[PDB]
Amino acid sequence: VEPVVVIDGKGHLVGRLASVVAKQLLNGQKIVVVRAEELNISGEFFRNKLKYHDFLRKPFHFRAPSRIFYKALRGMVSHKTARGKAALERLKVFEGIPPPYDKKKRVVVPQALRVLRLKPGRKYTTLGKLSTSVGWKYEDVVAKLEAKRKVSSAEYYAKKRAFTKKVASANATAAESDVAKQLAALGY
Amino acid sequence: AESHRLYVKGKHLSYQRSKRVNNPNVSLIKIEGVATPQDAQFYLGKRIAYVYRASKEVRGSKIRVMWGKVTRTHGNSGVVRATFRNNLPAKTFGASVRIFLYPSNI
Amino acid sequence: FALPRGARTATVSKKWAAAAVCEKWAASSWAKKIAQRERRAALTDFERFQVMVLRKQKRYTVKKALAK
Amino acid sequence: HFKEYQVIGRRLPTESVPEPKLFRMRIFASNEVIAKSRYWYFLQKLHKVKKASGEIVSINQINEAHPTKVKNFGVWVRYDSRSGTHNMYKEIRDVSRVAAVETLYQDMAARHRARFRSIHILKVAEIEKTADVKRQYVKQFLTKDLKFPLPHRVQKSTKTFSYKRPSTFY
Amino acid sequence: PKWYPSEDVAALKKTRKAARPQKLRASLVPGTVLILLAGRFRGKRVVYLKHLEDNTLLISGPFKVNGVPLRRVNARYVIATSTKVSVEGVNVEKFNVEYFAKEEIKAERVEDQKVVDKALIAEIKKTPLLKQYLSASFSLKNGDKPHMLKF
Amino acid sequence: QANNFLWPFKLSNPSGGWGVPRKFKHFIQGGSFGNREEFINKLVKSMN
Amino acid sequence: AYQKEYETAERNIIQAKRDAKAAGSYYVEAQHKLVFVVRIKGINKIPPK
RNA sequence: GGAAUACUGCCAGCUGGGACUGAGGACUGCGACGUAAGUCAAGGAUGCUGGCAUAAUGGUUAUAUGCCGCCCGUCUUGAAA
RNA sequence: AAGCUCGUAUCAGUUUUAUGUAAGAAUGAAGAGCUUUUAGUGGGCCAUUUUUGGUAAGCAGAACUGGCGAUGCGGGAUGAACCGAACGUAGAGUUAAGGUGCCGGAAUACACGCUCAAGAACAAAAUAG
RNA sequence: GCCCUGGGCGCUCAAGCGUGUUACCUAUACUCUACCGUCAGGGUUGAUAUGAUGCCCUGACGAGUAGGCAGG
Repeated sequence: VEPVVVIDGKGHLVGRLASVVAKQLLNGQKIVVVRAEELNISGEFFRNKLKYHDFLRKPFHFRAPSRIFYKALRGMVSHKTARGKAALERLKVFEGIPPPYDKKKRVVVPQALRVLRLKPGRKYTTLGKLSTSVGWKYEDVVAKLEAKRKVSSAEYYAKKRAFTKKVASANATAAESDVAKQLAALGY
Repeated sequence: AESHRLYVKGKHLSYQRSKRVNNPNVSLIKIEGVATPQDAQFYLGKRIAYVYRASKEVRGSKIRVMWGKVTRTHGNSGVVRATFRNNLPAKTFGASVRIFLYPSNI
Repeated sequence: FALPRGARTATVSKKWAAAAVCEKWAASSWAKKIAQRERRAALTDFERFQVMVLRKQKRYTVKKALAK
Repeated sequence: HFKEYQVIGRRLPTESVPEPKLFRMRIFASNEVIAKSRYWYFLQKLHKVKKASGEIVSINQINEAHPTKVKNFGVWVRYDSRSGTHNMYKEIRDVSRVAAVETLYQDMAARHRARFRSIHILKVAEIEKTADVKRQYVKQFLTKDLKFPLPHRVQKSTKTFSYKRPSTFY
Repeated sequence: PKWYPSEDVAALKKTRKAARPQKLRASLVPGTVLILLAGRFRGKRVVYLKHLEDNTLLISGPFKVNGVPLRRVNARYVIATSTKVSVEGVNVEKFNVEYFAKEEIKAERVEDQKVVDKALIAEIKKTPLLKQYLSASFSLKNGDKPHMLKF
Repeated sequence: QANNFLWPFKLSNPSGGWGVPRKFKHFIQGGSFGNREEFINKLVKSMN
Repeated sequence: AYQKEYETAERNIIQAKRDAKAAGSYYVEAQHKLVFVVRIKGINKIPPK
């Protein structure tokens, strides 16, 4: 339905998000993933640092959270095939929200959120912490310039809220009229 | 008018197939806004067309079209099986297809 | 609304009538949204065209109320 | 779903033994055939009578008198486990006997990994007076003006993409 | 006719298939507004005038409102709306299957179209927005569900 | 004589399936074979 | 005649059951004398007998 | 006290939507409609419409796409080897 | 393969009753017998279960019926000892084992509890009643 | 009873475990239809509106090493 979909990785499970993205873009849907560093994995820090060195001690290994997510997505797609290679060309993963994706709406997957999937009172791991612990050196800059992203975007939202205030006032003053009642009668 | 569309958009997923055996004669088509067999029941019998651009000139256009028909529902997520006079090239997996409204029953 | 534990059908209906539950439900925005969704689902094509025309007319004045 | 079936038999009355004991028991099953099979199995296990030496006099479904009244039922459960057999007693709060026995079977299959074959329902007795219930988890739902919340609801979304970032509030 | 068969091709058997009149769906009623799904006038809104003996439907735009003239159309390529005009005032007896035989437009056809339009416009204008509604071409929009839309 | 005159019935698979996940078990224990006195009619109608 | 016989037989069976219930006794239904059999397994690996 | 409803089964009850199939080749027969003439869904598709001779369509081959396919014959042996 | 008779009362890897072979018993084929001769066949692998019996052990020795010999096809990551099912060329339809987060076609189905760690015969002996 | 001690990608109100109720995918498996052949039966002329060595109707069947038979 959407020519390009931007998915906010924060608060989502790596496995569920990877599976849903693989299924979606295997059907030709273009998907973009942002804020991968904020992606979460179930379980406390231990047993999440583990199971990574286990396969590491075997090739080339990538420490960036985006590369980890791609590897998770890569194994869920029939790579080495033209369809698999073509499907993987419709995927983009970045840390934070670099432009121009910062100026566009970002969606989430209800069936992949940690809150809706993980039972309360259970420890969970975050991709950023694991990446830093396994040698990632860009967490500091990622956080620093993500905080700046919220800066002045709060101001943009405030301006939008102010504009919508005037829009609502204009609607209300024109409301209750004959045309307004006619529209409300037809569910609009 | 802004939009000239008179058909429901859909995506071609893959042919009906087993683990190691596939049946190209029967294609699976996903219909936008359809997620249950009951909803897909309305689309049964409707003509489905696939539109793609060609490199060489044709009999009065530059677009070539492959027509098909809906046969039966598939799965539980609203997937529907479609049949065409000429089977799809298997390269359209994930491509966009046009599900027309005729023949109508309303 | 108030209701004794284990109230039978007659008592439940009596309490429902006394508490004006139906009146409260209609006032809630949730019931209004449900009714609006049902009306939109039941909208006819000609009704949809009328809605479009009325929306255009209303916007013609809404856009003039602002900017001045 | 399950149903309650009353089954009787008098071991094929013969000469010198007219009008036998006419064994009676209330079997629980999903159909008449299963009820008859379980009745035969119980008769063989607990009595000196076999299927080939018996006759089902009658079988009629018994529905709960008040399928709307909330009641508490005491069950004297007897079942076979990995070692010998152990009698068990449990209290289940349910509107109807069928639901109570179904929940008991589910609990046995969950907390004991026992199945219908090894589970015998000796007797189910209704309890209505307070202070007669013994299990704490059943007394938990007998306090006056009991009210509890349902935090962290998990309402499902049909569409795979949501722009609302849904909240779990209730 | 008179030539003896120079090669004895076997004759066909007595086929037991008697022709029967088309049983149109109840939704199709005269005076109903129709939406064309294909053809030259695809997407146009049309008025249902009369049923023809060749399983086609005699329809009119009317021609004056949207330019669609009197033409034959198949019921399977048409969606019947719930809005119906009083077509009783339009004389449709003249139109028949042989009328549309294709053997610069014939003058008689233009006269018949004008006569039909004159009668139909009076009823069309009898209700608000009917002229504008018929002048608007129907089209789908994002999020539209034809299996849910109540036509 | 009547039974032998009729050719053995050639029945198709049930329209709604066999229901139970595994057919090769006694009907009294959630299977598909055995004594299904009352349900035999439904099984035949589904297969027919 | 066959339809009448079937209707009378079913009505008589139901009436007898109801009378037995009312009379405080037990009615032993006549044992079924006809059973249909359907093959559920394939030809392969079927034991000889 | 009485309605129902819940559930099982019956309808030689009614009414649609979707997919494949058109096999036989002048009448012999079993049936229905109708007082009769005649008709019929009754031992296998009938009628209409739409495109066509710088045709319509079909065919050969290179690549490509979704899936499958251990290198051929012989002998060892109960087997793969 | 060929000749006679008979389609008849001729049989059965089926069942039950009687004698501790009979049935004017059930079911299916009526397609069987009587003589002459004519290719190939005397390779076996494994579960049981007869048993000879067991102490570092092992199975030495066997043996009773069965799966395969020459056997495709679907599932089991692959497999000869597993499950279904055995084969003319295609269409429609319904299923088996096996599955339904992706690879892979299908419910991130419904309901009850269990477990933070894997979990999806051998190092075994120490949350409800 | 369970948890730690004695196919890959992946998952934890599981996408793990036991049981319970429904929706669906398919094999050469089964129902019907379309066609090739084998078998069995039957129809056939005071001659056939195509070789009685012809033209047909009906039902089932169709795996396979050595070996046997038949048609090209």
